[PDB]
Amino acid sequence: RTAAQRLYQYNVDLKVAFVLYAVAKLHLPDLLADGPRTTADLAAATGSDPSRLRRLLRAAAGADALREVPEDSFELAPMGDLLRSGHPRSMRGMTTFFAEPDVLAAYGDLVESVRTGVPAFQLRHREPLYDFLARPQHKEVRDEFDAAMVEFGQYFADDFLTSFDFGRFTRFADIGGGRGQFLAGVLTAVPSSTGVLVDGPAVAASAHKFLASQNLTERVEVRIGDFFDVLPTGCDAYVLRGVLEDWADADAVRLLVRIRQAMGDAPEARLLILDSVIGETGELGKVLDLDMLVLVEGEHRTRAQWDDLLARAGFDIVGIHPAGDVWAVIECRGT
Amino acid sequence: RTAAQRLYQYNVDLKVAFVLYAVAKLHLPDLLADGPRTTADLAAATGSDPSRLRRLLRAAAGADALREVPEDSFELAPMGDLLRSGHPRSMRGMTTFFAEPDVLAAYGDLVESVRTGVPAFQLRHREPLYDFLARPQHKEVRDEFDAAMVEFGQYFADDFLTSFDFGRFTRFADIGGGRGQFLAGVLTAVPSSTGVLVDGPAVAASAHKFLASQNLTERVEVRIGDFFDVLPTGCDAYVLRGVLEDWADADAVRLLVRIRQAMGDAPEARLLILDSVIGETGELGKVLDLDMLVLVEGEHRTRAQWDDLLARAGFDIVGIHPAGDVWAVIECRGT
Repeated sequence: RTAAQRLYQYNVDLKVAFVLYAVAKLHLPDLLADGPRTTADLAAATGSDPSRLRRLLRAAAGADALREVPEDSFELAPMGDLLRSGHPRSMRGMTTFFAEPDVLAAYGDLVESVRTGVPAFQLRHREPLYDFLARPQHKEVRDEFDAAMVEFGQYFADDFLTSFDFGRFTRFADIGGGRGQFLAGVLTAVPSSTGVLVDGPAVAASAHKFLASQNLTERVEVRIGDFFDVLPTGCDAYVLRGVLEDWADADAVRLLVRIRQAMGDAPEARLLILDSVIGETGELGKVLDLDMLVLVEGEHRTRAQWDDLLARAGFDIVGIHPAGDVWAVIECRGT
Repeated sequence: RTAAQRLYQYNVDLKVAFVLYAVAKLHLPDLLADGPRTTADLAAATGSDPSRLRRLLRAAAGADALREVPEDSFELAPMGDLLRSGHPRSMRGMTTFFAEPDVLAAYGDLVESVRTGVPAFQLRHREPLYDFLARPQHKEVRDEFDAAMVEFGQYFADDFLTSFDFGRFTRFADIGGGRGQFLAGVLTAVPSSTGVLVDGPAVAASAHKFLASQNLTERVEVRIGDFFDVLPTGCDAYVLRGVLEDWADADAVRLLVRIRQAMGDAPEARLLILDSVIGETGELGKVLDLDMLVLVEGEHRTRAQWDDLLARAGFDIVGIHPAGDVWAVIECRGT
């Protein structure tokens, strides 16, 4: 409650974060998936010093990730179950990626990033994040990052759907929608509606498999190619979900112009931009901007900056509806 | 509440930890000690890019360390105030030390440490922690470490003084009591009592000054030298606080035997060992053993281990009294 208690608790939680990271990297949650195991057993299964493994496992029990069991054994607790790779709603991705040595070093160079103007990660690894992860030697970190993004989408799904009336529209078009995670959530919450997925040839296979797992193959048209090419026409709702952070103004205007030409003169049609808006985000949103500062070159925009771009594309802002403590839906009208 | 919410929150509090580190390293709290400043001013004062400093400062505001103030300015919130070096109840030490690159890298190597058996810090560094800190090139981290230890002592002070009856002793002997922090606390709780501070010459001057600032100079005898020589005789309470943690068995026994013959045969004289006891600590304590695993080679002892050690020195455990959720007072009696 007091400031002193809050500072001391941040120090403690920092340690728990490392504890959870190590438990996940040793695949201890997966080894425990079918029931309890002894320290000696888990030692042989991980190649660890039994005495120091026990101390790590015990810390994990202290943080309520595992529970201690008779005959010097340990067993999964609810929080530890979520750190299994196989769990349908796993959160192993975010627990491991952000505590990885290469990633953690970047958050360490936060001071020099503020002083220089260069993203900390690029300052640290002499290369942008997406190029770093593209290397074969960093595949394990890449998969964890990929999982983290899926998990953030899962965590914040309800925040969007309960903060804007998507039920007004019947034909959605997600530009840069990836595997179609967001499109799936909207089409599930809005019956009898159809969708269009627009993205590059990278996630094409991932989209078809994920949509099939949701039985939405019939309701979603997957379009693969450049944005300015396969952009669909005749949709009453267009969605840009965090894909303008890494665009120049000149490039974003052309995209927004192309979108304007696609939705026609339909007065009920809308462009929906999903993003964190500077000055109109919550306290949590201000903290999360740290991620952008450390990892990438992109940047969130203010309302005034959004109005500038949209006006040059023939758009006006109807409102910026809050969607939880971080994100918001920027509702845009034509003309 | 849910396991999912707790996991996401550890991810967030991790980012906050880094924010507070960078804020403290830039001495922003100290720069704001006398009132609000604009971003531009703080940019020139720190040699920072204004654009990215503002985002960092805004994040610190989100985490309730600073406050945003009209005309692009910031000032101290209560939590940020405690991150000033000059604050009487400062907590800058613990907030900076555990996020230093050399220290953070150790908590990252927690997996290899568990796998190898070597303390994590000594895997990435050629020297143990204290040898490392002793070097002049690491004075900045050395000073944050010492502050951290003072802060933890202040944070857990009441937990000891309310969990054990120190008031039934009249002469205290703090073996390895540093500058006299603990001894000072006890003497304030027992108005009619004196003390003997036993420690090396490393902190002789530090101890004299602190005791003078507490007006305890006439109530505490400060004995400087090797433990096995300057042990006072006739004390009815002997205190060992965080000493035998890194002493070997053969070495610890000798020290315990020397204490044993200094107590005489007074039936009420006690040896009080303050420590975390494996198997008899709270969930927090199980987590904090991580620090021992990462930083140093020493280890906490179980009750049976303490029994066996004290047995060879002619002591009996009267009881192990819980002092909060981490520490305990081991009350020992001469057989």
